[PDB]
Amino acid sequence: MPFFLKELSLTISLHPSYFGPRMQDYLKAKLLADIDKGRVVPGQGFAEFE
Amino acid sequence: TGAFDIYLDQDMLMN
Amino acid sequence: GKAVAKEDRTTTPYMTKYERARILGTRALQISMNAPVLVDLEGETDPLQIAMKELAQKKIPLLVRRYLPDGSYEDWSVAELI
Amino acid sequence: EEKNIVRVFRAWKTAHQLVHDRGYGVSQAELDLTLDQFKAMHCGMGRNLDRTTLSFYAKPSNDSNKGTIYIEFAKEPSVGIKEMRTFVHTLGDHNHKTGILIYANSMTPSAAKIIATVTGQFTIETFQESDLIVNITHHELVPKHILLSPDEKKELLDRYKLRETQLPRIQLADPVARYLGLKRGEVVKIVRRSETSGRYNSYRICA
Amino acid sequence: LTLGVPRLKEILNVAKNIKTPSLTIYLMPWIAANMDLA
Amino acid sequence: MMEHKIVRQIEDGTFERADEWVLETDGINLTEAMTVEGVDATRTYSNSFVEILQILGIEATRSALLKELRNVIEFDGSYVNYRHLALLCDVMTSRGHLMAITR
Amino acid sequence: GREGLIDTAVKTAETGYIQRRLVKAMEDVMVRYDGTVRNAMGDIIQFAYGEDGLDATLVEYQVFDSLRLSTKQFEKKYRIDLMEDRSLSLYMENSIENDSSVQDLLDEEYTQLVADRELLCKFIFPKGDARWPLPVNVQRIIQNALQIFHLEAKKPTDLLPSDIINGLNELIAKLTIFRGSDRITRDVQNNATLLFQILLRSKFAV
DNA sequence: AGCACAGGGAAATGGTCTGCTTATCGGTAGAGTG
Repeated sequence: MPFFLKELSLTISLHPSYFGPRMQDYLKAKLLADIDKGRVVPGQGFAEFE
Repeated sequence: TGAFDIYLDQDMLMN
Repeated sequence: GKAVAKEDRTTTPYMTKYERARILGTRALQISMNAPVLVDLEGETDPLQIAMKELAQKKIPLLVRRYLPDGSYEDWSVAELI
Repeated sequence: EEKNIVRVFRAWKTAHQLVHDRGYGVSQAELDLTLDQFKAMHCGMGRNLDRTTLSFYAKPSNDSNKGTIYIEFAKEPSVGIKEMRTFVHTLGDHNHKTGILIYANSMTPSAAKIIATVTGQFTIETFQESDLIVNITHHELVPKHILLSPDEKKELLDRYKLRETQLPRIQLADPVARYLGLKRGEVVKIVRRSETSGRYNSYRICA
Repeated sequence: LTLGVPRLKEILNVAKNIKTPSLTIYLMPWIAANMDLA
Repeated sequence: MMEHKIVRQIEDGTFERADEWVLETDGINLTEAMTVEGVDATRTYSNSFVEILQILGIEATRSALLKELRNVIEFDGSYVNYRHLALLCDVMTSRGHLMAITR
Repeated sequence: GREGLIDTAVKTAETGYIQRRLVKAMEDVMVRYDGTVRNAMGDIIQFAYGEDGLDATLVEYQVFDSLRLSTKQFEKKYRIDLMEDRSLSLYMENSIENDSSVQDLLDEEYTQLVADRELLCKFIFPKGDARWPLPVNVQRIIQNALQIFHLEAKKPTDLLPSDIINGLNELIAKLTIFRGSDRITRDVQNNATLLFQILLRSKFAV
């Protein structure tokens, strides 16, 4: 039973409504269900986290 | 106006 | 791209007019989409005015990632910018 | 007759100034001569210009790494392959690293091929007499060109995080580039006046 | 619409041949101060 | 033969407007024109940029471009800031030769 | 009148094409965050926009007073000789007659002023033109100061020469366009603010 | 046997600027001769 421990990346988009102190708890749960600086997408307002 | 990128500072969002 | 240290930053310490326009527009757009407001409201209804009054108090939680021509960049807080 | 003598004197003094500018040694007596002194020192009894004595040479002043420079005025009005081979032989005989050949009317293309043929051994630069009658670097429009050493070029590039291709360019065939003997890759710092800032420093890479 | 738009067009395209080629030859200070030597 | 107004610094430090005789030609031959005895070879100027570039180099070419652009623009009495003309000249001379503003 | 109409109808198209060509050639040239002007390929077009790094909107014409003054008048307006001159203390709340260190400061000041005048008259504006667009209308700021503080021409001032020298030097040190501890950054900063420094030193001589 | 009407139909001759394609032509270079 070969199990591999690997480092992976994902790009999470977050709504401005969540931009508060609990931002990072929300991202971790979303990552588990499915942290870099948040890039605010021009013209949309979301924040991209790697 | 697009010669730079905007990011969130979470250090401030904590406080 | 390599991030420059806070002490090594060589760009201007002032907010450029383009930076000010972009910051106000981005914060106003985020407020219009129900982003929590980090300033006391006296009945303002326009998100742009709310962002302006946040800026006056340096309460906009945003950074500016200024890119140098070679690709290295400096992150400046909207609060620390003059 | 006299016109040719004065023209060659002007070109010869300009060549001396050119040598002094590149960093080679030229005695102030050589720089500050006069037409009559040139006539005495280079013309025979009949005043016929003797093109054999028009050649001279100079040593580096502050950079011993540079080799000796040799300057010769073509005896024949038009330089050919024969004279090009003769000049290369003269350069090799005395171990002159740099050599400038000044001709009067024209130079053949197959003769020019010899310059590329021996580029790895000697650096040969060709001038026409008319190109040296007047020193262009003394013109008002020409700002102050200064060759930068490799250390200073590296400093500039690193400070601006530049690549050599991203600097402003100066052509190898540029009159001032030929006057200064610029090779490809060398950067010149050009100091200029400025209506706005008073003084300005531009930097041009030879390309 | 040499001066004006035609001259600007000549400058901008780097015309190898221009309508009015000219030189401004400045004489030496002692020559330039006398009409006969000029 | 024309009489041009030149400005020169008197020995006492002030500037005076004197008169100097200048020769304005038709047709350009700059390199031979400078070599003529009696002409100030340090001031001879031509209104052709290719000629200056082949004779005097690229920095002199940029200066000549600027002078002729300003002559064209300011003849009417108007004025453009030096920055715009200088940027146009630097773009047209950046790569070592005259880049024509054309296809 | 027919010729005028024809000229209009042709010149419109001529200039339209010229402007499109001009914009297409320089559309990509932009000021970067290190002060340099570069095109989309990163090629440096200028090392400082306008050679001084200033917005053309904010500049105003200023007159260089020291340029057209004679050497005698320049000395009269700028040379201070406490050994021979005593009228300075008549204008001051504090006596500085026959003071050595103050005279040394004044001598350094005047040497710098003479160097600046030499550079102006010989290198920058040999034609003797004095009115040039510079940042900040310093004369207007001086007039504003005279009006705001009700400066009485008959009231002796509490300003010492050292105060003026130190203040002007600190101001000049605070006119930062380029930032960096390197050598060529210092050189480019000095070059960029050179003309403004000359004007400031000519305006705020002791 | 002459026209609808979709199938089968193309023909009498009536500004300067750059880069390619050709003629031109030196300057040597063989030696062919002596």
